[PDB]
Amino acid sequence: GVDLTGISKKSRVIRHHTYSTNPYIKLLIKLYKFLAKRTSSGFNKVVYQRLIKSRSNRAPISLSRIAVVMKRKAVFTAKSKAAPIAVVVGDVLDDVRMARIPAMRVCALRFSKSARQSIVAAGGECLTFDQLAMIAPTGKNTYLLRGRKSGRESVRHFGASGVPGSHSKPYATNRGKETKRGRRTGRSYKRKAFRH
Amino acid sequence: VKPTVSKAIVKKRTKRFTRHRYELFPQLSSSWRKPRGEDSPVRRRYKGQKAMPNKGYGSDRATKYITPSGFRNFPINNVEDLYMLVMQNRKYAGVISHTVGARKRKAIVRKAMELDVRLANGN
Amino acid sequence: SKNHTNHNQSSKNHRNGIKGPVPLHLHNSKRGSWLPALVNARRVRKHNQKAALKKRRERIAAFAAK
Amino acid sequence: PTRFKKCRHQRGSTFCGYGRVGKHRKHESGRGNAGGMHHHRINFDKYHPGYFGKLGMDHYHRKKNPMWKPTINLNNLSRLIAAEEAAKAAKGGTLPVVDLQSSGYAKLLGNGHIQVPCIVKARYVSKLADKKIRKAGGAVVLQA
Amino acid sequence: PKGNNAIPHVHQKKHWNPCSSQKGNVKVFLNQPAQKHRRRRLRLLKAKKVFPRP
Amino acid sequence: SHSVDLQWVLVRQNSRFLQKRGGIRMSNDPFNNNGNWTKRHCGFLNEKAAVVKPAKGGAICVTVKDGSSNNKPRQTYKKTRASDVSRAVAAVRPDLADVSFRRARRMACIASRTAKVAAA
Amino acid sequence: AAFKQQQTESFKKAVVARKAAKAALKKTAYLRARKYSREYRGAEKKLVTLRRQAASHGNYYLEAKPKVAVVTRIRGIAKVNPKQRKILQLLRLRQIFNTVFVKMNKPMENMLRAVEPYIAYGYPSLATVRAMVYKRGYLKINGQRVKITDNQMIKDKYNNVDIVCAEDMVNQIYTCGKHFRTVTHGMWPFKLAPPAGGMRQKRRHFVEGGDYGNRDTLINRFLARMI
RNA sequence: UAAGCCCAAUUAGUGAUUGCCCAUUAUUCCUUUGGUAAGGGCGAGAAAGUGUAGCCCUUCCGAUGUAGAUGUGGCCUGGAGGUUAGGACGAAGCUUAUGGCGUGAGCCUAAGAUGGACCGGCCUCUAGUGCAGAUCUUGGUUGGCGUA
RNA sequence: UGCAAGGCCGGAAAGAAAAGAAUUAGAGGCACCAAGUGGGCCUUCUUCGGUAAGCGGAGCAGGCGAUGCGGAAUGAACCGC
RNA sequence: UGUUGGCGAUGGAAAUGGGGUGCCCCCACCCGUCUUGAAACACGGACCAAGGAGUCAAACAGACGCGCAAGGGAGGAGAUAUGCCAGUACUUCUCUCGUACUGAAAGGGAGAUGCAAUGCAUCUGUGGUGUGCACACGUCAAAUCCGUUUGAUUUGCCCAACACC
Ligand SMILES: [K+]
Ligand SMILES: [K+]
Ligand SMILES: [Mg+2]
Ligand SMILES: [Mg+2]
Ligand SMILES: [Mg+2]
Ligand SMILES: [Mg+2]
Ligand SMILES: [Mg+2]
Ligand SMILES: [Mg+2]
Ligand SMILES: [Mg+2]
Ligand SMILES: [Mg+2]
Ligand SMILES: [Mg+2]
Ligand SMILES: [Mg+2]
Ligand SMILES: [Mg+2]
Ligand SMILES: [Mg+2]
Ligand SMILES: [Mg+2]
Ligand SMILES: [Mg+2]
Ligand code: NA
Ligand code: NA
Ligand code: NA
Ligand code: NA
Ligand code: NA
Ligand code: NA
Ligand code: NA
Repeated sequence: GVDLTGISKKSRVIRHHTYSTNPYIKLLIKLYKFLAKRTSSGFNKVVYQRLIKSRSNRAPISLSRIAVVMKRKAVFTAKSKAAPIAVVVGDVLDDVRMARIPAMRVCALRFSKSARQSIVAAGGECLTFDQLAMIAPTGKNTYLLRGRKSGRESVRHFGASGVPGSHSKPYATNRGKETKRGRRTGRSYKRKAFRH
Repeated sequence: VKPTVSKAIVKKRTKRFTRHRYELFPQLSSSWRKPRGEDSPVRRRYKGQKAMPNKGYGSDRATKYITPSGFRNFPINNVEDLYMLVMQNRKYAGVISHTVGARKRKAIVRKAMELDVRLANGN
Repeated sequence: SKNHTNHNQSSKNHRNGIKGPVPLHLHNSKRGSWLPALVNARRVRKHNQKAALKKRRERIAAFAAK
Repeated sequence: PTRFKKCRHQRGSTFCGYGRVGKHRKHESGRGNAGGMHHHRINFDKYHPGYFGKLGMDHYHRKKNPMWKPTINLNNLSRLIAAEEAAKAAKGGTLPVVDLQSSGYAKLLGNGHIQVPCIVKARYVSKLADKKIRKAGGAVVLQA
Repeated sequence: PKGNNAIPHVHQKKHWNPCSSQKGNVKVFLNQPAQKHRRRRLRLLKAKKVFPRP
Repeated sequence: SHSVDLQWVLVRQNSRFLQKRGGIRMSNDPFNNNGNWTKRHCGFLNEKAAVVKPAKGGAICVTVKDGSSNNKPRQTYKKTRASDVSRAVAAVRPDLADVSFRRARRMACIASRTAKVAAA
Repeated sequence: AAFKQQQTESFKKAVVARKAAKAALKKTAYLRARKYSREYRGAEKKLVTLRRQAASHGNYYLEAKPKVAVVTRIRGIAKVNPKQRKILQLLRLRQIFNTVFVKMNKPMENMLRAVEPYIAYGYPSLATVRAMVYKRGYLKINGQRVKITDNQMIKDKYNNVDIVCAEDMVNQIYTCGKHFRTVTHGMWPFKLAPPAGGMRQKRRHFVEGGDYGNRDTLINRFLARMI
């Protein structure tokens, strides 16, 4: 007997294989597992790790955010070097709040019809990951991007709404029903909006 | 045809795992059921009781599924089934299904003799 | 029908350990402190933000020009 | 599908995931939302603050059609213009015309930066929206 | 142990379900395609009868 | 447009050529030289293929899929010592040389044994 | 065939370099072993002369305090207090008849004093250290337990010009060198057999006629029946 | 003249070291199974691979458990969409000192000196889908007993 | 141009010596969803009530419950594991 | 990794594994249950066959699969292939959830930078700071088949995210 108390609490929960039913996703995973195994770059390892994730953990990104971060990188870059390739493991959606964008090369798993049209009209190219594996087999001169996760309604619902310092929404279908007692000082009390 | 040689087969255990106390009741079958009684002696692992199946009783993977003749069994139903066995001669033997009739059994046995494919229940 | 004991409680508390405190540089809010100093601190922070914006603009212009 | 349920995994285990000590019994806490003030008070008070009480005036015969009033923003105004007219648009000359009440909107709000000058016909407008569109180069015309 | 769920208002506390003691109060739509076919056939017949009037 | 990798992903689990009896997976494919259910030997979906078959008398016939007339099912396969057979196969598919060599030897031995039992 | 030719040329170039590295490591190990043997003999002789010089004049000689201890666990894993459990876990004695080397300073002596009914310990000798490294020495390579079989593994594991052979490890452990912690942390805990011939009483101190506690340099005979 | 009590030894004042008996413990060897796993490859043999009859080879560590949770190219039953097959030269059902395979749930062959018309495997879909006990329900039987 | 507060700029750095001068089968942090349980009992030390008790009430830790195996001839909890 | 004998010459053989029954030595309290505690002088328990217990609907939530995305999607109904076909193919208008919240209510309603103090001017743009993947530029170790790897760190921009404003 060996004393190994609390040794199962060190185990980590990882995924290691995909639950997706998409044959094209399986083909992409087949390519990038090989690349991550046989290549020394960290770009391939990160991309392979993100292809295995679930749909909820691959949030969509926006064309306006792509344009803004690319410009902020470009202001401090030599005038003779070429702009990088924006890479997102996810979907690229359009923005009606930004009308004119530069010419960029973007690679993604999926494009909206409007996003594709906007990019090509501005003068760029929409690439696929098998094309990227042939342009940049190691990922040199790329910009790896992620989409936004907070601001989702589920995240804003997480928590208990009636403890001090808590600003999460309750689960309720009638908006005018849960006000009053515990939410106004005129009633018994009001839960405190701040706590150290 | 002769089979490919392998290591000796060991067979950790030969006796079967039978249910607790099935010898006293005619209606109980002998197939294994896991005992879940709170006071069960078999479940509590007393010294003189019968054993329960584990993963430790598993058999060596080099010789798993190999029959005493040295082959492995592949079920066949007609003459055309032998043509996909004709190439893995020394690995697999064919087992004619129970419901194939005498008329077809004659043809299957003749063809297997011509092709040099071993039959586990031939003739 | 009413009994009280502290027998298993230490073991239960240490199963997932006693977690240590948060470092003092995190959650370092200033709400509820002395208002006269709080107001002056706010003014200084505003000036600092303006200065940071100006410094970045100067850096950009220098890089572009040379 | 019945073949994916937990009861198929539990054939042979007597208690079905409810225990030998505290069994599975009919209604061990009451029926429905009973006890929200006595023995379910912690649940109610910590997850649903504000369930009990009264607040405000009444309105005996509410009709929503007279209260209809949807809104749209300046940086969103480009959804209501076609692509060709948007390309043809330019401040100082001939501008496209947008009819909010025909597109399904009533009030124009002023969040953001306007991406194209135009003439907007709206039932309502806000101070900032009016000022911003006038500065951009368009105009807003009240309709009914 | 009711955690953080909504407060339910499902409204099903009258004898709507038909059982050995209750007639029920339900309405199903299993005759929807048959009735649609019947309506169309009637309209075609009526147009044929009143021809040439619209 | 639709590649062999995609097709293999599509048919790996159910096909009319996959025989799963007992716990063993074999292949009914007439263009398989082995019987194994793998992408290398699945000759009905590969772009190029070659299979060794027994012919009348003691002849050995090699059937070759060149890869140019695919999408024309009536022109997909045109017919044609063990070293000679292996050299014939290696023109189309180098990774099918050893199995074709062994298959030619086995076909010759089967023919000889059949002639023996015919004389007897 | 260009790729195959390049591969075989590179392999033919690599084999000879491996042979040369083996040849060099052998000579380095030989030289270090010879010098260590000379140092041990010189130290012993110097102590002998000093003791004789004091004894002739009628004074006394005080010896340098021991610097290294060897600790083994003699009780199993059952009914242990939380504090002593944690001390044994920190000392890496989680099974019965596990053995380690520790520094005999104040922070470690005050730890050994608190788990006394569970351990036996003492001061090892060169023969004991050598036997425990050569017979039952294993390393931590990629988190695995690997037996020591040549000097190349030692060199690769430690990556330090002061530790390239097994005699380096023995010297560091025996003399409490500057790399004592590195050498002992890079090893798996020693797993020994029960003592042939038996124990005395695991429930009493060695002074009372039992087994646990500090037994000075008499631990060597105890370990010689376990290694 | 202990086979009792209190001390003390290990073959006895002869000279280095351990009298001997018994564990689901320790050390070591073989096999299985799982990893927060670690490396290598791509005359019979090799599939770029979570899970199989595991793609192939090497290596290290753990393995009990009531209430409870989860996983399984894990087993079984009635029906539906497909695919591949069997049967008057004998289907389903039934019998067993009929063996073989699987840790197991179970699967498969043999014999019937049984039967006389239907039915198997694989991939999906579906449900009134697995029994030893509820003073369980219905039908049959039984010791007491050739007794009172 | 002293003290307080927030920043920018530049420098040093046995990155923690020597004096018994740590050690680690030593990856830190953050969330979401849900079960069973809510009759306990024994022992070592510490104890309050009670004449006492295989009695009632507590503090610290270890056990049984949920667990066999090797010993005390036998024993839930003792000794070893 | 070879060497020397026995049995085995095609049988009603020999051998090796299974299976069946008896015997010897050793081991071994009766199941299910509730209970702190059951082998219990604690309840249920003569035998066999067939039957026999987490299911259907509806509201909400979290995780996972799929389609589209600042939009998504009906439903009811119609039209004609259509007169085998309760299916499949097609559809204007509308409706609903979302893109904006807040107040008891009358009501109001969210960009940045610079200059000034319902102000004015520009519009390729993270409101700022701290900690922060990958990529780019330098530097230093270890190992090396000498081609490169495995590590560390400096600076630029920092994506997601968290803390303070
Ligand atoms: K068996
Ligand atoms: K209680
Ligand atoms: Mg938002
Ligand atoms: Mg029981
Ligand atoms: Mg009032
Ligand atoms: Mg509760
Ligand atoms: Mg709870
Ligand atoms: Mg009635
Ligand atoms: Mg003893
Ligand atoms: Mg277990
Ligand atoms: Mg259980
Ligand atoms: Mg049915
Ligand atoms: Mg029998
Ligand atoms: Mg049922
Ligand atoms: Mg209990
Ligand atoms: Mg909202
Ligand atoms: Na029990
Ligand atoms: Na309960
Ligand atoms: Na039954
Ligand atoms: Na409970
Ligand atoms: Na209870
Ligand atoms: Na019960
Ligand atoms: Na019992």
